Amino acid sequence: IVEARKKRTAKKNITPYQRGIIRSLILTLDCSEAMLEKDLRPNRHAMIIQYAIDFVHEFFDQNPISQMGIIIMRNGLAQLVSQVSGNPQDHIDALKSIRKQEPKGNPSLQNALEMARGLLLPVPAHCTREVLIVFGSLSTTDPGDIHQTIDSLVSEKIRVKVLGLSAQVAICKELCKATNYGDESFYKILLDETHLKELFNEAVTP
Amino acid sequence: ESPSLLTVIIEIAPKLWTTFDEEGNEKGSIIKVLEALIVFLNAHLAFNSANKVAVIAAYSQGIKYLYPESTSALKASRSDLKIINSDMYRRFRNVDETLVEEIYKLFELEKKQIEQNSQRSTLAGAMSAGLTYVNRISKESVTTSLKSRLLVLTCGSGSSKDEIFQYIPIMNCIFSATKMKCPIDVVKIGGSKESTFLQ
Amino acid sequence: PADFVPDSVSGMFRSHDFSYLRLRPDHASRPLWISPSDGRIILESFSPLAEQAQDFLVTIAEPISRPSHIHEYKITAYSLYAAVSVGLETDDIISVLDRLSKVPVAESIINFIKGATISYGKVKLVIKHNRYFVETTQADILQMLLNDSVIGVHSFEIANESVEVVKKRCQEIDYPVLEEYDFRNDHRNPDLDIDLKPSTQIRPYQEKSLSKMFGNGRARSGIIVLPCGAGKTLVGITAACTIKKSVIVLCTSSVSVMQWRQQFLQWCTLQPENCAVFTSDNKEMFQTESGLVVSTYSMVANTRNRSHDSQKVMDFLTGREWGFIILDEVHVVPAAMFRRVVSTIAAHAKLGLTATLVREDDKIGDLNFLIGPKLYEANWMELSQKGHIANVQCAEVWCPMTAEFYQEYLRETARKRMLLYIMNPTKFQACQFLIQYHERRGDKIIVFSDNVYALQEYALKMGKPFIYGSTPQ
Amino acid sequence: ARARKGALVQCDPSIKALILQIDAKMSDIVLEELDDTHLLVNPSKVEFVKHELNRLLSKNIYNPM
Amino acid sequence: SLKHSVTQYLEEIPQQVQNRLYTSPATCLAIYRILPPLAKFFIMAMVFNENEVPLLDLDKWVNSNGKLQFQNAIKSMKSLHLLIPNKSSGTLMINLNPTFKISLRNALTGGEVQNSFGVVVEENVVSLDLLDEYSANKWETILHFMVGTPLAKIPSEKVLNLLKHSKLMEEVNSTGEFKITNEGFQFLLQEINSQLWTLLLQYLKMIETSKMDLVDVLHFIFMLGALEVGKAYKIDALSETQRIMLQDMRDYGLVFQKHSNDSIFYPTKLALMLTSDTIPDGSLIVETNFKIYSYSNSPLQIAVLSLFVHLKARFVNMVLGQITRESIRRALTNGITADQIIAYLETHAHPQMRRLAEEKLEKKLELDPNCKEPLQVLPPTVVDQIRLWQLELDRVITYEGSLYSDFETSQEYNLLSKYAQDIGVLLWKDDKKKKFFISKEGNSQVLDFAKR
Amino acid sequence: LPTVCPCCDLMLILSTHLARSYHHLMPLKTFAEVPTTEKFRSEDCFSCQSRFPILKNHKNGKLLTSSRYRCEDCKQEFCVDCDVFIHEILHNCPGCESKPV
Ligand SMILES: [Zn+2]
Ligand SMILES: [Zn+2]
Repeated sequence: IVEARKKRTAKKNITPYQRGIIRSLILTLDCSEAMLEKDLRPNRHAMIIQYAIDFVHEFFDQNPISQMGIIIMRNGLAQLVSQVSGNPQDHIDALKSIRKQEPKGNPSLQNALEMARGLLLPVPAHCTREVLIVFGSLSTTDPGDIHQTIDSLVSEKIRVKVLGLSAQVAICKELCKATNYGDESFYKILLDETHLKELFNEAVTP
Repeated sequence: ESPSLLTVIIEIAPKLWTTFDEEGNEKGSIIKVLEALIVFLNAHLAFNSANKVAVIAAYSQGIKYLYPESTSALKASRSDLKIINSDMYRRFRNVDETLVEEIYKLFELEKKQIEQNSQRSTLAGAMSAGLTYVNRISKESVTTSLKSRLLVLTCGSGSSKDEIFQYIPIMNCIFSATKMKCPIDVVKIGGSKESTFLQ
Repeated sequence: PADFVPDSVSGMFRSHDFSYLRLRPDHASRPLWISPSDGRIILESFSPLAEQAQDFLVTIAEPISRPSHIHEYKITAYSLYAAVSVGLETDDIISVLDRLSKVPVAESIINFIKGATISYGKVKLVIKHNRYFVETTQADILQMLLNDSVIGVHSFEIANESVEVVKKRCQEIDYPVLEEYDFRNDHRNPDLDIDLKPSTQIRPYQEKSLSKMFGNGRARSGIIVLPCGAGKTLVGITAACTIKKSVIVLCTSSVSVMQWRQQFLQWCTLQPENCAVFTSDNKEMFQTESGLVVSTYSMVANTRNRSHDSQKVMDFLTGREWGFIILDEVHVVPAAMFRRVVSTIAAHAKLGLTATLVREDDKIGDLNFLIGPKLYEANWMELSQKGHIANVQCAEVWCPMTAEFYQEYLRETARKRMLLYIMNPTKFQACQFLIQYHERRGDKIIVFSDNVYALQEYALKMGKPFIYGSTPQ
Repeated sequence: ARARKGALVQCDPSIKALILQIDAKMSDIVLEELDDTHLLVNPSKVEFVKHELNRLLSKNIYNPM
Repeated sequence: SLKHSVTQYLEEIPQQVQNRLYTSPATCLAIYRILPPLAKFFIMAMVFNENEVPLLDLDKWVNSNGKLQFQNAIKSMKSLHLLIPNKSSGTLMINLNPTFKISLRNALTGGEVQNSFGVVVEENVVSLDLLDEYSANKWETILHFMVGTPLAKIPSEKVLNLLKHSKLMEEVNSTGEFKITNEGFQFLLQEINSQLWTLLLQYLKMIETSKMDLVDVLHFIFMLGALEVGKAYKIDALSETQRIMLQDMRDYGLVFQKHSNDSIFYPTKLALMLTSDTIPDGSLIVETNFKIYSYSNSPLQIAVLSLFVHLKARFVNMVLGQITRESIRRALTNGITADQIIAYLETHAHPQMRRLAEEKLEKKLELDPNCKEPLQVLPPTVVDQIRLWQLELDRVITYEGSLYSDFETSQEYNLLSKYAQDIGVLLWKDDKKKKFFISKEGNSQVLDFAKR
Repeated sequence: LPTVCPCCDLMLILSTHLARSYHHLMPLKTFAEVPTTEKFRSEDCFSCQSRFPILKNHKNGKLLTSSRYRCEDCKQEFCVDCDVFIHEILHNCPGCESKPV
């Protein structure tokens, strides 16, 4: 019960903070060679797809008005697998289709960020622009300067939250800090299986 | 096949039922709805051997669990009043006697606290309490696969209009019941044909 | 018993109802069940604190069986002898067994522990200048032996051929003989600079077996059994490198002698000038003060009129006090004069390496008298699940005998019946189908048959090569 | 179109070959042979045949002590 | 299983006896609890309105996804004679049984129930200390008698005749011992509620004498299901037939009595378990060396395991045993099939064996996902060995009958063989050998065919 | 639903779709652990009337770390099951609605 009280103490920070209800979430899922690592049962890529399916279900259960698109990073390219729409069934079918294919390649954060920037451009001003990047690898290869992309995302009020799989990547931390107005808490790294479940369940809140 | 839990949220208010008695030709409709509820609970307990019954009353000054009794009250008790005949089935008899005893106690409390008129209906809080009890019976999991069902016996009687403060708690109860797959049946006794929130 | 009321369901138990042992309140953590009838120990592997008891049982007990869930061990005298030798005192074993068992340790089991553990290390066999001396630290133990008196601080010389009789007689008495070689403190025998090459890695089960052999810092004569291909030869090399004395190795075949010489010159830093082979072609011995000699059981134990060179080499082997003997395939040691190779060679430490420690006669139980106690059992499922040995799918194909073949099977003598049940055509069809199926899978297949005529007939019918005794080399 | 008192038995050719030696040993075991799988055992000894069959096949079964 | 057996027994009850059975409200309530949920829903919606309800209206209740189940419910109400059909105005009108409806309404609302639920005498004892112990004592006594273990106390001759005249538990007087049948080991398999039900329906099958009335037995069984444990009830409401069969279950263990022919009787836990239900003891570990480590301390599980396991040692927790060839031969000589033994070993399997089988199947699916395999909780080697011992028991099967041969014409042989095939008694025929064989029961038919 | 209208580019939502996100706008304050020495209002729970147990963690624990969770407005007592159920599935305190405001 002392550990339970420490758990209860962390819940004492209750504030009626204003949150963006209407959201336009872009889920970026890694599909690289590092997705073939078997530290996560049974492989990394299948678990991320299944938990993304569960995340889509929970997000559309709790945020119905919010729209969502799915982008993967594969072979150095950003592949948009489901357009930004309010129907969760299309995203579920897209994730089920991606589950069959084998991940490969060296991921490109800049290509995914540019594709999401193109996707979030017709989003209205009242609808918040958020990107969720499930980054599995530790290094990324970009065709250009990623700092210009970060500055453009900051100028377009797009907030990026990155869940990393292996370690704390500096460019992801810098991107989260720049997009979240200096908040370094939006870069999250798991510890075990249930921590990944908790981190996926944390992102459904606005 | 699978036993279920019937949680009854009855809205007994002395102001609400008096308006229904004045509008109707008959008087004392509380007794009629109570005995109909008692026969319905005996019917539900006859459906399966392992089903359970919860009854919660929402009165003017708050809510109170009619059945089962409070564990402090159960430990304190037992004056077997003769409201219900003792020759019936004991499983029905215990539930009926407990229910009518708690009706007696709650109406004595209402008679004692009749001087204060409350403008805050407690039906939504009673539904929330019933949902907590339903989760407890599911969470407790003493019995495999208990299912569940809320039944709200409310009365409008053409006096209580639509209550805008109830909107968010009723919606939250809807989402909670959808999460736990608990159907909510509603019986409304009164002249108001349309009740938008309960519909 | 403990005044336990007998239930009607205990009728068919032949005094094996152990319900009088009161169950402990904290039993669920304890993974053992001690049977007072025979000292048999029942271990649950799936519980916590199982391996911390499994090492204790494999040090103090002999495993009867090791299935997946429930393991069955035997508390025996020889296991307790190795238990006390590696430094486990008597009270520690009783305290740990009391702490790690659900049922209480019965007084019969405790008395067995005291009886087998005490009176150990009293009588010792030592070798001084190629002469066997039995030695005891207490005086009256010499005077209580008046039956098997083979006499020829407190010690008397026994004959070299009579050492086995002394070991049997002292095992019958409550004073078992201690056979340990203190090679660290032994200076009469000249040392060897033999040591393992740094590039050679040793697997953990081999390390565990050698820790059973060299637990107390003194080499203990005994038997090690490992699966074929698990590296028993490397265990022999490492034991020779640990003792660092003159080594004699006995094998069953000349090709085994060649393989042992190759393994010695490969895994350890032994020069070929320190290695000698006693075979028919090669009879030159090493000229140094210490070294390795490898030979066969048959030539060493040859009672026939051997050649002059072989007689000179045998005189060299007998007149030299050896510090270590490695008996490969020790299951053939209990034979008639393969038994005598421990008598004709004065060796301080005797390690018997085998894979098949069974014989159809009871003389396989004589190796504790010949070599020493069974030091280590390899768990073949534990090695198979770690990839050290193959995961074999053992099977037994039932081939029905045909009508005309089975009629002749019953009207015949057993010697002809043996030939007749081999050559049933359904076995031909089954063998042909299995050969075809496993050849399509791309498998190297060996078909074993002890009958030479059946081997030739199957090979001629199926168009495959056959190898038997009369085939040229 | 005549009637006898016998019992028809189903067996594999191995057991068929086994019970003919029972006929060669004891006369009143089988009356006549029908097929390679159907035999006609006298019903007064069938259980006795059973009582020897497991005894006859006991030599093919290894029983640990 | 359980509901099907009592449903089929109530089908065999005649309609007038069935309507006479609906007098007591407790019987009607206990019968109503057996019905399917759609049938129970239709009955409960149909009791409180006195007017008859059309069948087409009941058809509109059910959605298209459960319509077939609706028919099944109707079939149950077409089997138990609760719904009376009527042909009126071109419609198949449905009316409720009046006695059943009145008794169910009296059970629900309360009123005239003619003491069908008994009267509480307010004097009581501890259920777990005495009532659970007495019922378990009698049940363990009869079960230890029927499994064949020696007992210092044997049950009375009322249940010995019950076991003798039943299909299970055959008895022989030439030796002096009792032989368990296949149905006996079947009875040891399922849970105790349907065991009690099978026993009670067999007792109902035996009762034909004028000493005992069938409707009173059914009423008493259903009110015993209605009675609650921990409170005694008075004997005065029962008849003398009900009194002697109350003494019969006092011997059997469904009811407790302080003394013989007492004024009160105590219901047991088996009375409430008669209606519906609600590592463990007897959990076992099977290894490749046929060693059984059965975590059992109750003598019942040890006794039923001794039927096919050569027991070696007994601890407080398990019984160290081994599945030997001789023990399985003992089990098969009692008619206990190998499938029953394998099912028993599956149902009592340890959770650790289940975890190992789950891990093996998880390694299998990630290796060969093209095919799916059943969860073999116990090793397949011992299953194959059990089935092999079953096969070596039945290497020969002996059919006794008559063989007809010595036909001078093939047409007569063909006519007799096709007649024997038409009457379904032929087992083998051959025109080349001119022989055809018939069974023992089919001899006389061919005899009167040939003689006439 | 909820989707944009394909014929006039208008959002089409229900009342429940707006209702699903109200609980973020007025989240409940977390319930406070009751003191051990403080006199408890009810021996059982309020939301589900579960009896709070003897709660003797050790031999002389008495009612230490009592499972009642006092609300900040209605001061009602909730067990740990009710506390985690309101933190996960419900989003409204029954005691705050039973109060006759
Ligand atoms: Zn609660
Ligand atoms: Zn509150």
